[PDB]
Amino acid sequence: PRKAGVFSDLSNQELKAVHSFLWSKKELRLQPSSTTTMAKNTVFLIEMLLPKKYHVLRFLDKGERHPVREARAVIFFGDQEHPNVTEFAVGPLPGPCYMRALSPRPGYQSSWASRPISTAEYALLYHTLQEATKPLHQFFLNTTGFSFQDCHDRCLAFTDVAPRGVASGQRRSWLIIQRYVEGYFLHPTGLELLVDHGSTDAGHWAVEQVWYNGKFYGSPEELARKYADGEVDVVVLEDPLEPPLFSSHKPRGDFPSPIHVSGPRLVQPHGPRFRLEGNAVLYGGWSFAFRLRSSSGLQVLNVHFGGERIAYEVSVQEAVALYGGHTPAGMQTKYLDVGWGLGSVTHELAPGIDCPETATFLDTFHYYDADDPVHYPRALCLFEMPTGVPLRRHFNSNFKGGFNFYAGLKGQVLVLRTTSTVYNYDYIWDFIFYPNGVMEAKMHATGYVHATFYTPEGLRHGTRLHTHLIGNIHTHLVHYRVDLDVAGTKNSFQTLQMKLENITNPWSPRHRVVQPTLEQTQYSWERQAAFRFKRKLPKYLLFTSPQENPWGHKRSYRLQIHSMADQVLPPGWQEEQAITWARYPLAVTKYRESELCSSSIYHQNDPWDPPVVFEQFLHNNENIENEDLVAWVTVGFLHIPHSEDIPNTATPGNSVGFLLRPFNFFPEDPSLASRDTVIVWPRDNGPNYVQRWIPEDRDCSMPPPFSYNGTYRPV
Amino acid sequence: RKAGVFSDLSNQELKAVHSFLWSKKELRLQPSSTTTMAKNTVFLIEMLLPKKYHVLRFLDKGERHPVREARAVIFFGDQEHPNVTEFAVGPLPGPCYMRALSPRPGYQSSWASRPISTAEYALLYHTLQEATKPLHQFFLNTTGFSFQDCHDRCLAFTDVAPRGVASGQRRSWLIIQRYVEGYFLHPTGLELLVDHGSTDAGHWAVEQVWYNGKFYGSPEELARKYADGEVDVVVLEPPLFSSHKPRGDFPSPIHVSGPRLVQPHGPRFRLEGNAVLYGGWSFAFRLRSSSGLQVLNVHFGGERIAYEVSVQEAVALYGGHTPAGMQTKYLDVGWGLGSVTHELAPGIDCPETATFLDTFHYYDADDPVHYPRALCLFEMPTGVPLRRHFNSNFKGGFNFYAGLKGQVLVLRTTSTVYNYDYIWDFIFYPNGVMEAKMHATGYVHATFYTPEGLRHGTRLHTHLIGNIHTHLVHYRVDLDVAGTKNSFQTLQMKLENITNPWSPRHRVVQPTLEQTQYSWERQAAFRFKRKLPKYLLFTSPQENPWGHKRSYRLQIHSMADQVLPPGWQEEQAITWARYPLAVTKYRESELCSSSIYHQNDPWDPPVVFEQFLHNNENIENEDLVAWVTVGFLHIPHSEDIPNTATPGNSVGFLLRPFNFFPEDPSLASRDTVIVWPRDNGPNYVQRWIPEDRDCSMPPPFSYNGTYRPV
Ligand SMILES: *[C@@H]1O[C@H](CO)[C@@H](O[C@@H]2O[C@H](CO)[C@@H](O[C@@H]3O[C@H](CO)[C@@H](O)[C@H](O)[C@@H]3O)[C@H](O)[C@H]2NC(C)=O)[C@H](O)[C@H]1NC(C)=O
Ligand SMILES: *[C@@H]1O[C@H](CO)[C@@H](O[C@@H]2O[C@H](CO)[C@@H](O)[C@H](O)[C@H]2NC(C)=O)[C@H](O)[C@H]1NC(C)=O
Ligand SMILES: *[C@@H]1O[C@H](CO)[C@@H](O[C@@H]2O[C@H](CO)[C@@H](O)[C@H](O)[C@H]2NC(C)=O)[C@H](O)[C@H]1NC(C)=O
Ligand SMILES: *[C@@H]1O[C@H](CO)[C@@H](O[C@@H]2O[C@H](CO)[C@@H](O)[C@H](O)[C@H]2NC(C)=O)[C@H](O)[C@H]1NC(C)=O
Ligand SMILES: *[C@@H]1O[C@H](CO)[C@@H](O[C@@H]2O[C@H](CO)[C@@H](O)[C@H](O)[C@H]2NC(C)=O)[C@H](O)[C@H]1NC(C)=O
Ligand SMILES: *[C@@H]1O[C@H](CO)[C@@H](O[C@@H]2O[C@H](CO)[C@@H](O)[C@H](O)[C@H]2NC(C)=O)[C@H](O)[C@H]1NC(C)=O
Ligand SMILES: N=C(N)c1ccc(OCCCCCOc2ccc(C(=N)N)cc2)cc1
Ligand SMILES: N=C(N)c1ccc(OCCCCCOc2ccc(C(=N)N)cc2)cc1
Ligand SMILES: [Ca+2]
Ligand SMILES: [Ca+2]
Ligand SMILES: [Ca+2]
Ligand SMILES: [Ca+2]
Ligand SMILES: [Cu+2]
Ligand SMILES: [Cu+2]
Repeated sequence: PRKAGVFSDLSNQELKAVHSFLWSKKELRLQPSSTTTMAKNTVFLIEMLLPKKYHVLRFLDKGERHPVREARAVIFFGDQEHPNVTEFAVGPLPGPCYMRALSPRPGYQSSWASRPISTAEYALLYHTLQEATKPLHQFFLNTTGFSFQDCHDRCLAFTDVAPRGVASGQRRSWLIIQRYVEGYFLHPTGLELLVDHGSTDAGHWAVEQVWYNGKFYGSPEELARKYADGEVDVVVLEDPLEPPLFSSHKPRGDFPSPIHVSGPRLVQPHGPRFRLEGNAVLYGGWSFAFRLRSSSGLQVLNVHFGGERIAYEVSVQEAVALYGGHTPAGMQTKYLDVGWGLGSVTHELAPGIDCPETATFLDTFHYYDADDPVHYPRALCLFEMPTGVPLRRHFNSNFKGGFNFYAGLKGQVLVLRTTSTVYNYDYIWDFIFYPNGVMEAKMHATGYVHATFYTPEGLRHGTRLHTHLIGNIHTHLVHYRVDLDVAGTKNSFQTLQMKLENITNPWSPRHRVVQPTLEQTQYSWERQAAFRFKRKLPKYLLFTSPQENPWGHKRSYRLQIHSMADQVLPPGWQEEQAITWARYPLAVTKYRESELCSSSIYHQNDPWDPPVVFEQFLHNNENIENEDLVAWVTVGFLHIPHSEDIPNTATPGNSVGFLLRPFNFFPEDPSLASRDTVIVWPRDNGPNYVQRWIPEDRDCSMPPPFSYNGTYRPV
Repeated sequence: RKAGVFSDLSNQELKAVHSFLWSKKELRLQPSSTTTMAKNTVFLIEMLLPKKYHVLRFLDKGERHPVREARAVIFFGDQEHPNVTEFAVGPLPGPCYMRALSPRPGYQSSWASRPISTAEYALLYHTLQEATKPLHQFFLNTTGFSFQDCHDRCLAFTDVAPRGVASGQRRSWLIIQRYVEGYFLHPTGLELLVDHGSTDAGHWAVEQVWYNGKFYGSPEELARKYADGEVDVVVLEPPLFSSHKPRGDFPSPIHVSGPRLVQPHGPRFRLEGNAVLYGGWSFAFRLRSSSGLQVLNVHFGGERIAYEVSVQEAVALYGGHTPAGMQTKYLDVGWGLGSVTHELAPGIDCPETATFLDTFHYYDADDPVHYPRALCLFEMPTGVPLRRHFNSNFKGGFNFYAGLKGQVLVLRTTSTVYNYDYIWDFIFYPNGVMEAKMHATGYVHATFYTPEGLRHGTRLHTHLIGNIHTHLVHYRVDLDVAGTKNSFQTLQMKLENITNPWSPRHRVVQPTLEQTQYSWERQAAFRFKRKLPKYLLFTSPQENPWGHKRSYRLQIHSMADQVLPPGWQEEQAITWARYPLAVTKYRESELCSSSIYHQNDPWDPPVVFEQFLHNNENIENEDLVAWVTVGFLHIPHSEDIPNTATPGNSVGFLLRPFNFFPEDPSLASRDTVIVWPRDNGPNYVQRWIPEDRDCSMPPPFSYNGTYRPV
């Protein structure tokens, strides 16, 4: 269990140790992230940097030494003539002595433009807007009752969309202006503004274009003028500030059948049945470690069942929302969430709501756009829950008014969960473990939709959800890395299909038997195992070991994809270079340390020329027979918003993911070791014998009272 | 309750229909249990739904309760030309009449088409026992079991269907097995073809014999060749591999019970008879002995969504190396899918807190039979909030957290015809989303291992091949979105490529929303070849407050494909499986896509789904019916031993509100919690129901396992 520490995130202490070491190098001229100038040197991100798999596996499987522990440190070098972003690996931990180059990209010049936005930058943007929009002040008051200057409880706000321009190196953002009320995401005013904020001197920043209610205007002054001269068809918004605001979660309406009491709840009188210690988990047959990468999010590592490895890594790689729109902001929006620290917006899970009251809730620390490491309460939870459906059951009838036996095993699952709330949407990320060796990855979508100001032309790109509101059409796409090591590193990939044959009926020569047969297809090269959305995806996608089970069949795990995704952008066109993985519901690559990730934090702001292009992993078309393979999986769905998305998108029917299922891996059902199985047997002239291996439970316990903090701060 | 119009027959009603028929002396009725085929007997009695026209006038326009009737299926075997005839028996209470249903002029295979029965099995077993006497020593030597003086070491058989090569035949292949715990997985290597068509069991014959990859013609021939050394024979306390009993050890053993649901404040749904209320939901349900579970007159927010959602048929289509294997196309409505609803075990099949419901079936029985805990109805936490949001202030704090705990209402039954157990769910979420689901578990259909079998399945044990097969299920989904008259429409994303309106030298290539209308049935019949649109909408002409048509969306969760070749022989029985989705104009002559007869005459069945589409009717502003196929290929694997498990082995569909309600319909729920910050104090936790931490105990576990007349 101490071995799982190799996969563990950095502690508050280690984050501080790395930050202090960076600050001790006076030549870096490092300033705090909150300093409100772009022309500064700052440490933007610090997170644990996984050691090489070769070394980890020798540590884990061969008794060799613990690999050196390091942190990734991303430094924004704004305080120089040619600003750039450079990454380092800082180590060792404990006792940092060195910073070495990490992911160097020599000859690329747009790193500064590619960098994530930051709190300091937002503050300066708000300053830029307050000055630049002064001509529109009276316009603001007349059309909205809110303002940017001299506001207190009636402030305008903005939401920036990305990417930021039409080509690599640009940092020109469209901004959707909204009223800052409860659920402000759903309150666009009809104004959108394009700001060039590329220069490290914010005094050079300019609103270069203005869109209001269907027309472009060139500058704030021009719109002000034309409005003053009565030449603008404006939409005067009603006052927002008894009934709840449409964008509030507050209850309204009544069901015809009143519900006055709390619903059923999980109790756990015996406590957890899994063993969670640090980042190590044991649960029946299962053994795995986890981590929460601040940049990209949740990972489960070194996953075993039955004491045998199944997967070295399963991890979220990227999550995107690709929009169409009638407004410039809407037609600009391709959100890539790793560009926003998908793994560090893991905000507090509410006990009894976000996870069961019986869950184990876990804190973490993140250092992402911060002056010090920040404590995130209840960032993750781990819990066992009844699925409501038995894992297996059978009624063995005697067909004479009775039975020979009933047998059943109550359905339970272990769930590891976190969330990501960057801004409007809340994604819920689950890794789920079933007692029979099946594991499942799942994303659910909830929170607020990305929405723009209603005009009639908007109906070609979305749905009217309220008086002044359009929910823009978009597609959610998530990419997963699935480094399966089925019973070991060396695997192959094959598929199975049903194929009909047409033979002479062997017992009636005058007749035919047209019937299913089992067809196996082997795959030798990466390109053969790169399935595009147009291609027919076989029903059995198997990752196999050369080892056979006792019945002569190769030991395999099957990948089963649950998705409504499709090709969204045209392959090869401009920003689509950022998301070439989204060409493939499944693609298989040969493992490589230079190919651990399909995305990065830089992809959002330079989608034209990003540091990783997944398609390039397929270029060399490597042999994949008896090799360390990585499966990569795209899942997602088209979301055409509808009125039921107000105030929030709901989770029912809004999840996607995949299952990993053993297929001839174990000699028989691996859940047979469960002692929860019950078999009822008849007895002549008596009550039935209920055979158990664990006593019947009716015990009771109570969860702690509900609490919720809502703050996240350094400790 | 008006939902009584949809209710199944009570014990009293079943007895009343049976008594009435038995009082007609000219019918010459005898009990199902009488062990001759040359008898007249009432095979099945269940409630026969009135016409939708009359039901809606009763429900919606305050008119008379429709006439209540029973469907009665009579096997007329005691006549020169045996047949099956169905009757409408009514009225109820106090039956007077008996009216013949659905004639088929020119169809001659009625008797052959009829389901197998207990009495037919007793006669088959007698035939096998007699016909296999020459193989007695062969049986003992090769298996240690036999049919004679066998006691604890008896052979058994599993029949496959369909039963022959053409309409009118009744020639069944029988898989010989050792009768032990989980006998389904113990084939001996012997299969037997028996012609049992004549009403005189005296005429029944073993016409062919298959053993370990060779045909032998008769039991006598196999016996002689065995004696003469001319047969390649396979000669066949930890638990048996076919047993559920625990063995093996987890690396981290678990010794205590897992978490459980408690419901100290009682159910939050209201059940009165067959009528259910739950938050916004109102619906009725029935358990049709022939075809299985239905939900009817489904309402949310006082508005109708669907008149009927029902299981229509469930099939398992096999390939194989053995003749039984290559013969098997099971169609479970042919086995009374809805009357093998055996006892739900509290805590396992449904939560300990569930409401368990009994029912009565009259299917191949002498009297109506009580089935304890045949269905269950329960609310359970889903473990994922229906909605949640963390509204950050981006300065180390928050403006609010809002969340609604996930709960769902589940209505469940099962069907275990024999080896497999299907679990049938209809699931209702608080936001107006309903879901249908089937899960497969129980024992696989399996045959004797030879090397040749590996082309049609997987070796799962020493002597066992798990045959490859596809599961396909058909649902009838009579959506009545806000009313009877609807249209069908699909939406897709289509890209446009325009001049970037703020940078003219550049392009915007972006999503647009494309809407497709459908005017004729055939346009809305989607084959598995065709690309299925992402939005499948059934729409009312009514608009929501924002100008969009009020609709429900159908979202299918399936791995199905075309299995049999269209137009080829038995595929005639399952033409519906050509279509993941097809839409028809409502017709009283097309209430069902299958029947109890399809299994035993798949070549010339009484209902051919394809014919529903032949008139290619207008579906603009009509009473529409969606028909949905879901399923999956199952290539068996060793983890299916002793049973297939439910994780990942489920299919179904969702029905989702799409611009039907002005905003999220779950906003009426008082379970929502909002946490607000407070200046210089603790947070305000706003609730509309008090926090609850009460615990209580459920009923102690019990299980009966018998199903008898009352
Ligand atoms: C991104 O910015 C960093 C930091 O500004 C660059 O690294 C720095 O490169 C300079 C040379 O350009 C190094 O500074 C010093 O140069 C003098 C030359 O007179 C030399 O005598 C000193 O020994 C020293 O090297 C500096 O060491 C180095 N800083 C770090 C932290 O590595 C980096 O090259 C820029 N990247 C790109 C792609 O332009
Ligand atoms: C399976 O193969 C058989 C044999 O080739 C096909 O049967 C022939 O079908 C044609 C009509 O298309 C007839 O003219 C022949 O008389 C048939 N021959 C025999 C020997 O029966 C049959 O159609 C094939 N079926 C499928 C579904 O592929
Ligand atoms: C959220 O958690 C923080 C950390 O525990 C709380 O801060 C503490 O507040 C208590 C008052 O009950 C003081 O006794 C401590 O001195 C505080 N500790 C620190 C480190 O600041 C804070 O009260 C909680 N906030 C809410 C809204 O519940
Ligand atoms: C199936 O058998 C039934 C019962 O023998 C036949 O029904 C009888 O038909 C005769 C002559 O048409 C009538 O006089 C009787 O009233 C019928 N008896 C009953 C109980 O309805 C029927 O003709 C046969 N069906 C077919 C299609 O041949
Ligand atoms: C979108 O449309 C534009 C304009 O038709 C296409 O751009 C043209 O592409 C051809 C071939 O590459 C060039 O020779 C022309 O110079 C381009 N014209 C302009 C005005 O840019 C573009 O290829 C289209 N993109 C997609 C993905 O369909
Ligand atoms: C299953 O249920 C039946 C019906 O309730 C039980 O039969 C009853 O058993 C009690 C206890 O001896 C008798 O006094 C009653 O006369 C029985 N009632 C009927 C209608 O038979 C039966 O015992 C139960 N079986 C099992 C195995 O639990
Ligand atoms: N779905 C999307 N991609 C997305 C949608 C809208 C949006 O527009 C508002 C601007 C974001 C305002 C808040 O931005 C951050 C950034 C990083 C962290 C962090 N990692 N700590 C926390 C908050 C941004 C992203
Ligand atoms: N999957 C399949 N289709 C199936 C698989 C195997 C099988 O093999 C042995 C025969 C079954 C013996 C029991 O048959 C019945 C019939 C009807 C009822 C009823 N509805 N009451 C109850 C039991 C039968 C069906
Ligand atoms: Ca490669
Ligand atoms: Ca691998
Ligand atoms: Ca028609
Ligand atoms: Ca309808
Ligand atoms: Cu969405
Ligand atoms: Cu199956």
